[PDB]
Amino acid sequence: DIVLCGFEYGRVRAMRNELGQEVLEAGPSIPVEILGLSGVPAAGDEVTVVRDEKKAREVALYRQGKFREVKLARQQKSKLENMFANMTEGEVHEVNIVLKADVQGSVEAISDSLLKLSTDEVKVKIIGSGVGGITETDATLAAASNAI
Amino acid sequence: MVTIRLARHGAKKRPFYQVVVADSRNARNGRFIERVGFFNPIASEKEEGTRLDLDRIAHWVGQGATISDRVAALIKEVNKAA
Amino acid sequence: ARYLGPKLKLSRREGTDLFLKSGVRAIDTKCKIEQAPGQHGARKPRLSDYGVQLREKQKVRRIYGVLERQFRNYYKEAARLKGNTGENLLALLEGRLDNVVYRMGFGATRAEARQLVSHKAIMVNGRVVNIASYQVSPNDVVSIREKAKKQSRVKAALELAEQREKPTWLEVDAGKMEGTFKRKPERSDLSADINEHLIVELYSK
Amino acid sequence: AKEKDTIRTEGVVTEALPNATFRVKLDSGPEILAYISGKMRMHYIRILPGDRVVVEITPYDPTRGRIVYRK
Amino acid sequence: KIRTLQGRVVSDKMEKSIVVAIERFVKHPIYGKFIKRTTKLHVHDENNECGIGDVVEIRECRPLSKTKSWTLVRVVEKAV
Amino acid sequence: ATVNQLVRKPRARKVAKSNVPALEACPQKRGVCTRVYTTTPKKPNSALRKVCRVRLTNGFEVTSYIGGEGHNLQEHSVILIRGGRVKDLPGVRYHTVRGALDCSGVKDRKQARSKYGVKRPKA
Amino acid sequence: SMQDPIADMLTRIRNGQAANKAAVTMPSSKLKVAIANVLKEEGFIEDFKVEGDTKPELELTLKYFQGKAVVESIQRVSRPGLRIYKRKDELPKVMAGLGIAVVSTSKGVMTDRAARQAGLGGEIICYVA
Amino acid sequence: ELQEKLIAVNRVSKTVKGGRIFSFTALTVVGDGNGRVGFGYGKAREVPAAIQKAMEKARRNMINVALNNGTLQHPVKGVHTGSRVFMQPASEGTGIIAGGAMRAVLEVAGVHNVLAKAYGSTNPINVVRATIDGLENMNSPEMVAAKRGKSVEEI
RNA sequence: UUAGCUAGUAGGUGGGGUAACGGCUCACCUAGGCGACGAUCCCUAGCUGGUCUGAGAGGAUGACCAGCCACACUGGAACU
RNA sequence: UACCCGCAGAAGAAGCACCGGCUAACUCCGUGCCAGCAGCCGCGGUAAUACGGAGGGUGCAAGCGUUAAUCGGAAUUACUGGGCGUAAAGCGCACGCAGGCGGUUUGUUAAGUCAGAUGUGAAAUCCCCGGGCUCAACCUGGGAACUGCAUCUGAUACUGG
Repeated sequence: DIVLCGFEYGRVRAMRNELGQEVLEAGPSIPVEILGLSGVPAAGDEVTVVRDEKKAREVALYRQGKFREVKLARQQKSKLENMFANMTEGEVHEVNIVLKADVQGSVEAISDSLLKLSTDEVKVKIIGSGVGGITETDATLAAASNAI
Repeated sequence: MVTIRLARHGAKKRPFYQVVVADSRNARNGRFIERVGFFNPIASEKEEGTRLDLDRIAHWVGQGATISDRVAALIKEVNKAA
Repeated sequence: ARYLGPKLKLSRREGTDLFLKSGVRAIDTKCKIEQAPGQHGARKPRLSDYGVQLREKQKVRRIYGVLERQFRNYYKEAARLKGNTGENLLALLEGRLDNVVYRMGFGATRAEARQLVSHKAIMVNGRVVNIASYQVSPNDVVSIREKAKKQSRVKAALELAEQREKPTWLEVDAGKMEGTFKRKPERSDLSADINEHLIVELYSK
Repeated sequence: AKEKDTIRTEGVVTEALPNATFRVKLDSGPEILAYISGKMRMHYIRILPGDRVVVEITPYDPTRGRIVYRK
Repeated sequence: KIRTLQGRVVSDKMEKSIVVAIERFVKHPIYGKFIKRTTKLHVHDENNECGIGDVVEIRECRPLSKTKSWTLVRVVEKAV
Repeated sequence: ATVNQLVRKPRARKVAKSNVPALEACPQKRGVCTRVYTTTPKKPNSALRKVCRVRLTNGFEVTSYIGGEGHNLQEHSVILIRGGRVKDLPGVRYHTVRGALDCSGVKDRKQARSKYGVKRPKA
Repeated sequence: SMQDPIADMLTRIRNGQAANKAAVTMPSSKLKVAIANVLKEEGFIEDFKVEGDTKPELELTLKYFQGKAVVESIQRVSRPGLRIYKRKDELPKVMAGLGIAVVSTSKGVMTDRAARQAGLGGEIICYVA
Repeated sequence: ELQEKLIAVNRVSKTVKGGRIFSFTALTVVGDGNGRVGFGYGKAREVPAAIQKAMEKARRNMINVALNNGTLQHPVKGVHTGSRVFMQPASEGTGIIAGGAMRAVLEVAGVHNVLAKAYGSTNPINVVRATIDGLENMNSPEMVAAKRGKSVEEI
């Protein structure tokens, strides 16, 4: 069966339930870890299975377009919001950080708490939150701009 | 050893066999020594469908070449046809 | 895979009747036949050498209902074949089943004949052939199958056919709704204001 | 289409760079590279290194502007 | 069945061996000119009867050393 | 000229030097936006052309055009670039692929949409 | 130096012919005499003679038609700097057979046509039309 | 029955006190479809006067080529100023595969089956000049026989 | 914009060795062997049938199929 | 499963690029050296068929465009098949080793060259005429081709000894 989670799509390769390494069938009650999806989905969302994957490809790509359109939208606003070529005062000095957490649930959750410690004087911002581990383009990301 | 057998060419769902003499270890569609017949299982049978150079098959047997179950059948079938 | 839009536009652009309608009507009472489609139809094309070659190829394609890919492949085969390439191109077109069905008068148009073919109304040698581009051979017998024989389209189609010039290389029995592709048509059988060599020129450059 | 985020703010010619180029300092805040508008160049209109001038600035690049109003 | 080569002795220094050069003309694969090519062969000369400059007839045989797979058949012309 | 000469020194075809080396024989490459700015073009033209400097996944850093009217791109924007010079912009040898990755489509395009990453408008 | 006397022969013909000369003469040689033979036999010159014994001078009587030279083109093919040999089935023909190629075979010098018919190949000495 | 083909029309210009004077040039070929070809080139202030002057030139100044059943005798090379030209007698069925400038010449000439190609400058006036001369110097199985003084099989 | 390279090196005798010829190995002897027809050194690379292109000659190429080779985490080794 | 029969209704099935010249396809409105286009030339300051929208049209069509990539056109590395006075190109000049080439006659040789015979050049691929899947792609029989290499036997004009 083809499963679609958010803007991610794919066929399930295997199923894992808790300690149990393999389960053949899963009911509405007991939770089962899903595997074989294209990429790490959102921390949470509504998931719906489909009959065929081909029909679900355009839908998944459609959700990406909207999420990308709003991404560039929120990017243009924040930059234009100042309505001036620079900051009115001397808070321009900032610190950059690079974060990749193994779990998808944390990166969205703790970042909100990481924006709570932000102040007017020193501004901190997250760049390139990862789904897990570390990678070449991530270390390169910290190479261009000095960051932890 | 040396064996006489069917190397399966043709296309998907439309098998067509090339009868070949070869070292039994080589892959089925791989290196062979001599081609010696063919076998179309999908022939309309209005015309041909199975052709064997029985002279060279026997020559190779005479030198110890073995023969597939399926080629052993073809040979009995073709010997019956004429 | 088929041209589905307005048809008389095509005739109007090529400057000639392409027989894309039954022929029940003088074409000039259905469209402004001698004027191209569009805002600037009255405008004259001071037409380049490439232009005349293109339009001639389009003309033939639009007559037979063939899109570019298949038609190019038709040229390739005409070229490979022995004898004059230009003439070989027209033999190949004229041997198509949708075409032959039209020439025996089973269809009012090649479009209608093609539908007959696709919809399993045509047999070749008592065998059902339902692909339009099926190449028909000398001595073949194409027929309307029994169940399609009472279709009124076919009777009308045979009536109109009786009023067109009658093709030499086909023997048609209107009663049985069967007919025989006697031989490949010669060049001399086919219209003389087709300029194949232009099409041949277009595809060699 | 042509968006409309253009502006017409003024300023004063500062430098007399090469190929109808100037340092034009915007009365507003700073100065920009300012190049001479096609129109203006077609109608000649030399432009001394110290004139009040009108500039067309695309937010896209505030750093640059075209001289519209001759003097 | 006596396949054979003819060439001249460029070195006779070695004990019981000789170096023979076989020269031939060959059409150039691209530019058509006929070019000289040479093939030097280490050959066996038991008895060392072959002098440098000699023209000798040689044949191919089994390996006699790391580099000798040819032996002398007979001398043709000598001491030019 | 001489046969003899060619026999000593064969005809030797010149190796074509590429116009998009940063692509390294790939159809597109991905990269991060280093600077996003405007620049003026060469005689006889005049404008404020949108370009960006982009560090590619293979280390190369190049300037790339951002075609179309309007764009929402900034530093750290991850974009896709393709071959294609901008003639009145010397140095500019690549184009940005509108409507891929972080680069949005052109707003409100109706003609030539696919060259500007614009979906077909419901209608 | 004088390293190709056949090109020299071809050229003396070509130039005297171009210069509407009645005849041309050159130091002789068997190989020249063999070529002159083919030219005459195929009607590209009138006739020829060699005179002297110790320093033989060969003489070719040229041929003209409509106040035109019978010999339209005459070019060296194989040459000291690039020998050209052909097989029987590879023998060129000049002007689609209207002209000739002079070929040197194990059986002496003859035309492409002759050598072809006699199952031979050889060194392609020149073309003549 | 003579066949005539317009190969190229071009605008040149002459400068005087008052400014530029524009005129036109026309390059044409006439042929009898059976071995005779002429090319013409005319100049005039208006295009029709130029295309017409050229035909007039093309009709005289015409030459003969020794065709062979609608195809050439042997491969031929032609040359004139920038244009090196090359032609081959193809088998039957091929037709004329060639550039525009040459095709027009070969078509009106009656050369039914040929492989052609132009090298270097494709300047039409010199390309056609080079083709005509190629066909013109093209000799015939009979003349070489006459030349060589023998009517062997090669006749 | 690499001109010199080589001591098992080249050959000879004899012992050993391999399934088998062989500096394969060892001792002794001779002083050879390679190289501007490109050795040595440096860079790159699995080779072919064929594939794509070209009228051709060529140019480019070596997925899929088939033949040969080489490798099996890296370096080395032998046992059966 | 292929395939055959039956039922329902046009019913569930059309998009992409282009239209200044090269290059098939033209107008209006908007903009005004801006916003923008751009393979090459080159478009844009008030009539823009070149920008952007529209109507119209052209070319493709389950694809259409853009990018990347090889060869072609490119006779633009020219063996086939180019050049060096003034366009890129004669070393400032001479001597000269290696190398390339070498006047004319006879005999000899037979390496080059030429001829014939024999073996080999795997199959598949390419090509030709057929056969089989409704056609085509595809599959397949036979042929031709593999223009090459090698051995033997001859020919001796040309090149070499």
